[PDB]
Amino acid sequence: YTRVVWCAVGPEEQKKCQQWSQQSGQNVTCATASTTDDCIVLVLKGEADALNLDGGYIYTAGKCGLVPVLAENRKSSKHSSLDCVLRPTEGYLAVAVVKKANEGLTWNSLKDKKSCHTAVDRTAGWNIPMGLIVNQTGSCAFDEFFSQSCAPGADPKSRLCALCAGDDQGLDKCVPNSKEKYYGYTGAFRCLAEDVGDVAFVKNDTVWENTNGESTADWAKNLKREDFRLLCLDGTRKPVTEAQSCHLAVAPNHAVVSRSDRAAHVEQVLLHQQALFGKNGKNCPDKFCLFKSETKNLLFNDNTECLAKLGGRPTYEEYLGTEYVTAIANLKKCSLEACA
Ligand SMILES: *[C@@H]1O[C@H](CO)[C@@H](O[C@@H]2O[C@H](CO)[C@@H](O[C@@H]3O[C@H](CO)[C@@H](O[C@H]4O[C@H](CO)[C@@H](O[C@H]5O[C@H](CO)[C@@H](O[C@H]6O[C@H](CO)[C@@H](O)[C@H](O)[C@@H]6O)[C@H](O)[C@@H]5O)[C@H](O)[C@@H]4O)[C@H](O)[C@@H]3O)[C@H](O)[C@H]2NC(C)=O)[C@H](O)[C@H]1NC(C)=O
Ligand SMILES: *[C@@H]1O[C@H](CO)[C@@H](O[C@@H]2O[C@H](CO)[C@@H](O[C@@H]3O[C@H](CO)[C@@H](O)[C@H](O)[C@@H]3O)[C@H](O)[C@H]2NC(C)=O)[C@H](O)[C@H]1NC(C)=O
Ligand SMILES: CC(=O)N[C@@H]1[C@@H](O)[C@@H](O)[C@@H](CO)O[C@@H]1O
Ligand SMILES: *[C@@H]1O[C@H](CO)[C@@H](O)[C@H](O)[C@H]1NC(C)=O
Ligand SMILES: [Fe+3]
Ligand SMILES: [Zn+2]
Ligand SMILES: [Zn+2]
Repeated sequence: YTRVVWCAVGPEEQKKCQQWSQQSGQNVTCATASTTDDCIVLVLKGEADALNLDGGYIYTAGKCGLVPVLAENRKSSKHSSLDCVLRPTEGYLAVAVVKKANEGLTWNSLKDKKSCHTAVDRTAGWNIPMGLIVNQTGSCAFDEFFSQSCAPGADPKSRLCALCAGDDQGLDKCVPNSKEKYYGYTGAFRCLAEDVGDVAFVKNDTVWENTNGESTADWAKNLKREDFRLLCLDGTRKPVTEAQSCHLAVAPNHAVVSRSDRAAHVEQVLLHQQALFGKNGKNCPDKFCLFKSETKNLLFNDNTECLAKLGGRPTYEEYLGTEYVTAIANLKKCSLEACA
């Protein structure tokens, strides 16, 4: 009853969810699907209760009647006076990142180059950059803009999946879950780091989290921030320290969604779960930490300080905001469970 079924996307999230389930005494239980879209369907059917989603997917889920419950809140400079759960959510910066050594590559010469994207339909990895490119181009032919890409979730035989690598064994190429090597913020930044693509569309935090010894992962151990540049919309290149003046847009934080008839119960349980496994929780370091997964951002982003209450009980449109909703609608003109 007072029990919540979480939806995990792919086998690595399933394994983390199982740990959470065991440690929560079954107050939380786990359903698994191969894609975020299938998880959303499980939630609509009432077979799962909730999962945490990028804004691009909140748009999808929202049209189907799901609602934002709590949002990821990361640590912050300003607003210091308030407690994390009650503090405003600032948003993250979507950026386009390249290697400094790839000189003369700018926003204006991106045509025909190779790209790395978090997943189709996600905010920084897809909706923002492709929305911008469609506008500037006057063509819905976004699948012919880059020569090759890894954009998990697109046709595996198309050039949008040509750079994706699949898992250990080459299986699951381009699936939009963490089995795909280049999936997600981390995967797309790795796609750039290994020089598979020329540009990665990720968020500001990703670059900092995987450079200068922050990550210890073999592929990122030796990465230095100075070897990277951000592409600015004015045709200029800047160091990654200048993200506030060189981003594509500001994105709404990832958030937990659920069926509206279950929102109150999901909120209640999660607030308690984070008191136990959260950043300064009774058991976090010692037994289980909800917001850690070795840089893999499983279930939640690793840089999450807490899940925060929303305030103004926003609808999904209010939560995403007018600027972003219009961007998506316009991009969606280019290309149930089709709820609206
Ligand atoms: C773009 O995104 C970046 C990445 O998030 C934003 O940078 C963060 O901004 C916030 C607020 O502006 C900074 O606030 C700090 O929060 C820190 C915790 O992350 C606190 O700093 C302590 O702990 C850090 C993490 O453990 C640690 O990292 C930083 O410092 C050293 C050297 O400078 C390096 O890493 C060390 O820590 C790791 C932990 O695993 C460890 O493995 C290493 O051996 C080091 O010990 C790293 O390079 C980084 O610079 C600090 O050492 C420090 O001990 C601090 O209390 C403060 O509240 C936050 O630190 C920034 N994050 C990082 C990682 O740099 C940036 O603001 C965004 N830009 C825009 C425009 O939005
Ligand atoms: C790609 O271009 C399209 C087409 O212009 C962009 O959509 C347009 O964006 C602006 C800014 O959000 C919208 O104007 C705003 O709308 C409200 C009411 O219309 C107004 O009060 C605001 O102050 C502002 O003027 C505009 O409506 C919208 N146009 C259409 C036809 O929907 C889109 O945002 C661009 N994509 C990206 C990623 O930049
Ligand atoms: C004041 C207020 O409600 N601000 C909200 C903020 O909390 C966050 O939900 C954001 C989502 O992108 O939308 C608004 O800015
Ligand atoms: C399980 O849920 C009940 C009801 O809130 C609570 O008393 C208990 O603390 C929960 N246990 C854990 C470990 O989450
Ligand atoms: Fe995102
Ligand atoms: Zn801006
Ligand atoms: Zn409202």
